Amino acid sequence: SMTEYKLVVVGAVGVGKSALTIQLIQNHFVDEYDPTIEDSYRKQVVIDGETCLLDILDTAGQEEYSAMRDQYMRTGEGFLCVFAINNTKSFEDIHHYREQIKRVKDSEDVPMVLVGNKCDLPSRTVDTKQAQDLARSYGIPFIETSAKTRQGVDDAFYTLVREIRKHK
Amino acid sequence: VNPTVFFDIAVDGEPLGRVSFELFADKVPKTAENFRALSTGEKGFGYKGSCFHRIIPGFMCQGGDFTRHNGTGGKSIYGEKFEDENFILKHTGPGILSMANAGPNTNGSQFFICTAKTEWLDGKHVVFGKVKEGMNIVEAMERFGSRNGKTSKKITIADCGQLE
Ligand SMILES: CCn1c(-c2cc(N3CCN(C)CC3)cnc2[C@H](C)OC)c2c3cc(ccc31)-c1csc(n1)C[C@H](NC(=O)[C@H]1C[C@@H]1C)C(=O)N1CCC[C@H](N1)C(=O)OCC(C)(C)C2
Ligand SMILES: Nc1nc2c(ncn2[C@@H]2O[C@H](COP(=O)(O)OP(=O)(O)NP(=O)(O)O)[C@@H](O)[C@H]2O)c(=O)[nH]1
Ligand SMILES: [Mg+2]
Repeated sequence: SMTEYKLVVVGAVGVGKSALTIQLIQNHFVDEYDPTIEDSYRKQVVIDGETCLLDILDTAGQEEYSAMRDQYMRTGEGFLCVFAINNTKSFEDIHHYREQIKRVKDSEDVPMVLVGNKCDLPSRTVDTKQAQDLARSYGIPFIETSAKTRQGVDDAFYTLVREIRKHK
Repeated sequence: VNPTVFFDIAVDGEPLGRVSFELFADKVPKTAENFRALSTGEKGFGYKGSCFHRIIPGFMCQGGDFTRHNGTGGKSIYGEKFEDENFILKHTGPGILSMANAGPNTNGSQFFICTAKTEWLDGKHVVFGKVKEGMNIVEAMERFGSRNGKTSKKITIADCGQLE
């Protein structure tokens, strides 16, 4: 069968983790806010000529339950680390997610992609260069996205699969 | 005298039974009044017809989105949202009735009924009532829930109002 990739979407509340995933899976944009408990999705795609099965875990951004992320970080193969380009605190929260992932997996080498979402909005507070420099210091790709316009949605998830492939 | 309201619960349209609640108007009058008025429907809108969209066994039954019926909506009698009145009362165990929210001062109409003690919600959700009669109905609602809250049948408030 085709190879399966366990992707995990993480980041602060409201950055657009679910909107991005639902855009990937269902090709439409959720305008209302449905806060996530935990959701899982499956989708087959072709990436670099090779067909594969995405297993996506869409996680809650609730800070209250930060202790309970360790188990899905153990299971996950790659992590989409999402912030919103109009929310500087969500950008600052990224360091804590990457540190938590590295600690849980006890490795400096975990497949990750930095995603700056909501690039359709005019209220930008995190500059592209700011995020690009952070991603470079981590050694991971950076992708700007909009769940509303679909800009970069496929690119973010596919780039993460390529990161897992380079690791495996 | 604290008011009492009732929900008549149905499961895929078939009757299940009645749950009644005491509303702590003596401690959280504004929050209790919102729930009371939405249970009578006296403002032209309210809980009748709405569903319990999120049921997680071991924790709680959540409902009250009568505006969008998908767990994202709801509104108070004071406007779309209103402030946290106080956090005097705690999530002490099964039967506690408390306001859902999306952060500070975002109470609308969504609410949850505890089926266990949920003390980490203390000081974040406004407790304003408790089940008086029919806790076994809430217990019976749990098996239609799931780990992430998705329900396997449609659990609805077939009728609701204030008891004398
Ligand atoms: C980590 C996984 N997780 C978990 C969780 C937590 C634990 N423990 C924590 C405590 N320790 C001591 C023991 C272990 C164990 N197992 C799980 C679940 C079963 O693992 C899948 C929860 C949760 C809540 C949210 C997101 C992820 C979450 C969440 C997402 S939005 C939210 N909360 C608050 C929610 N706002 C809304 O709906 C807004 C839309 C309306 C207006 C809200 O007002 N209410 C009412 C109060 C209850 C809350 N909903 C809710 O549903 O709580 C679920 C619960 C299971 C109680 C907690
Ligand atoms: N304009 C715009 N709005 C977006 C975008 N992505 C998400 N949103 C909006 O932002 C809000 C929160 O989105 P959501 O996907 O629920 O965020 P989340 O990260 O999954 N939140 P949670 O951690 O609670 O599960 C919603 O109103 C959604 O429509 C985007 O790219 N552009
Ligand atoms: Mg979400």
